[PDB]
Amino acid sequence: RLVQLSRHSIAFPSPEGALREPNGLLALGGDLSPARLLMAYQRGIFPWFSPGDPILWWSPDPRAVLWPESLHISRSMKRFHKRSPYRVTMNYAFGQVIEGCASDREEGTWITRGVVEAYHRLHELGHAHSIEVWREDELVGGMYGVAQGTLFCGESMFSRMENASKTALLVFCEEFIGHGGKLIDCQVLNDHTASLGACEIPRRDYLNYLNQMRLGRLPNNFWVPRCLFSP
Amino acid sequence: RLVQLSRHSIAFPSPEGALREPNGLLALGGDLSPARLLMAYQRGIFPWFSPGDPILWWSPDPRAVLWPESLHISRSMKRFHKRSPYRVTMNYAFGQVIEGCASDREEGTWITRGVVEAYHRLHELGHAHSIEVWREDELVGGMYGVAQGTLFCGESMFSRMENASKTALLVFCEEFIGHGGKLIDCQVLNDHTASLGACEIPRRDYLNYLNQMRLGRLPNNFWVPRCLFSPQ
Ligand SMILES: N[C@@H](Cc1ccccc1)C(=O)O
Ligand SMILES: N[C@@H](Cc1ccccc1)C(=O)O
Repeated sequence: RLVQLSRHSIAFPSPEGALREPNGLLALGGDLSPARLLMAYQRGIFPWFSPGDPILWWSPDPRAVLWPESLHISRSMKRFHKRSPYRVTMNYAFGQVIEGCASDREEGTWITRGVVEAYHRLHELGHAHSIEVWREDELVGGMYGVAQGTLFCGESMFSRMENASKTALLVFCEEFIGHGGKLIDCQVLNDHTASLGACEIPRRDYLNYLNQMRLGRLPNNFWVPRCLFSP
Repeated sequence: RLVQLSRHSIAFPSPEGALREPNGLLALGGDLSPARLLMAYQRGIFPWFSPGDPILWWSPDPRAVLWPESLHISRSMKRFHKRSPYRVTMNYAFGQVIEGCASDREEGTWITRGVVEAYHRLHELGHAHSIEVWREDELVGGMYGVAQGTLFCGESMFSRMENASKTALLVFCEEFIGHGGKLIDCQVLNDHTASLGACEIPRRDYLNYLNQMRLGRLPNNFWVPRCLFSPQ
């Protein structure tokens, strides 16, 4: 079933044809052009591969996801955030945020220069966005992802100061569900993500939700760079 | 006559007071801030000036216009589109379409970094939209403009491959007609646009439509990013 793409076409096979093991392996090759990525996210597919490997495309089953309103903020964290030392912005510094996610040296190692450029382009073309957590004047955390209507595909988050991540995920969610936001894609469920409320659902249901929310919208100025949380 | 705009205000003078030669010259100055720009379109005035010159605002008489249903499509173009090698999307890459137009060099030359940013702001705010034409993984054509209700002001189009721009306009028009679209402003008629079916009407006539149509309303999600036409 595994299909190998080419520059000749930006078309992906159907998600349903993905492999079980590894879970979701749908295709390889192609490029990371704005067009190909938009076509991919539009069909519930996303790129993920380690450096040195050809571009690998996925559509796992089940699919990890997170309902905004179902975010789990610990008792200790609400106390922390009630007196948060951070300020949160939107699309003020996409480059630093994804560089942050790339830096750490864990699941962000896949984010190579090539990946960085590709998503930075999407951010400029207006589809990939970032939330920035600030401590004083320095960036200590944040997250970025690709928007798909009222749906948000979370690519990655990073932190250089205690509770910076959660702060972004926390505030983004309030801002998100307050303006029509309906869903966040986590791709594959892990520990940190689970501890935040991420829950699995069937791929078919995810795709069902996907082309249901991609044609929706949020306020015109929702992604306009601005301040999301400042005491 | 004529009029210098002020950073202070954001108001414009009556289009009817514009010059005859050069046809449309109404005012000069101000800036390209979202507000002033948007107000200009409301009033049937648009900015146009060569790099180096001060901002120039226009409202020509007659005004070039294109009734969507009257878009002329040659028989060989129909043949081609039927087996089209192109993909058409909406608001996938506004920045590239405008940059694509700012390179047409016949006269996309007026489109400076200043103009690109100005229209890019309108796009960020949801007033300026783009229609892209893709050949495989390459952007080979498109068009962008400012939405005015059910009226649509075409700013420019570009083409890097045979019939690329004609399919953009063809696919757009279908989409546009389908959901209430009523008229496309073409500003000043030119050989190409005229062959696609564009025509001239009086400025007072155009303004009339503009006022009626700016109140119009397209589906709530008409402009969200999406594919409009997938090749075969
Ligand atoms: N794959 C990402 C999904 C995600 C990114 C950003 C915000 C929320 C979720 C993760 O595991 O963190
Ligand atoms: N002023 C434009 C009008 C137009 C642009 C794009 C699409 C349709 C019409 C031109 O002739 O370049």
